Amino acid sequence: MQATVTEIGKHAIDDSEKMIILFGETATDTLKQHAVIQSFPEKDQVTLAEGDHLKIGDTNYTITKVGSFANSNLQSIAHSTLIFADAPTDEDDVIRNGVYLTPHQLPKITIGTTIDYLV
Amino acid sequence: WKMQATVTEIGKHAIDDSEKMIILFGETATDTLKQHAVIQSFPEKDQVTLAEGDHLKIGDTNYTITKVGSFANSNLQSIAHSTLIFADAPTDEDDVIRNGVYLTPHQLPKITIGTTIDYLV
Repeated sequence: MQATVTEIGKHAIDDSEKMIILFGETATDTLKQHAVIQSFPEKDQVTLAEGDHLKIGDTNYTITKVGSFANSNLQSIAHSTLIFADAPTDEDDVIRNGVYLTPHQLPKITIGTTIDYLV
Repeated sequence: WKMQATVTEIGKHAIDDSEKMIILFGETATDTLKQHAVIQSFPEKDQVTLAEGDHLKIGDTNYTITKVGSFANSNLQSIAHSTLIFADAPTDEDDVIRNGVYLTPHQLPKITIGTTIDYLV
């Protein structure tokens, strides 16, 4: 299933912050300034697991870890936290709806950018 | 039915009496989003369906719901996220906040760590 970026908050993408928050449109305005907004029609069909892949625009990433709330949050309301780094060694520090990716190069996103959830 | 939630955190930019509005969010929120919201542990969020006439008892203050955005219930059920709005709802529907829950009286509630939010449907 493929999702489409419709909005990008001014504080949503910063390379030094190897993290990008995804949200659906109905998320409060204040929050959307810190995230990339996606329209993900087939969202209820996705079940991410380590090994899967996310193609954001032109870069293909490999999911190395998934927080216990990543699948629930994404399937239900299209919300998630993309983390372009290695999962923490301490399980308690793992971001609940985190979807840890590799490579760590930050994606190139603009309005219209597509996110393919290749399970 | 009464479903109870409990406040576990309050972001430094979560409550401002000059903007009659309070963003609620569940436990899956990350730090960048926490600064803007009141974090709630809502064990039965999956069961919540609010409608006009229902109430929200926030701490020592009871509020009646005057309008619910078309996505408030799904945002609550999924991430316990919602925009509590202490002001009349706009007359123009296209202007209604999708995840908003409009409340009256328009006085902000007193919220601290431990405060409960009773959803009375």
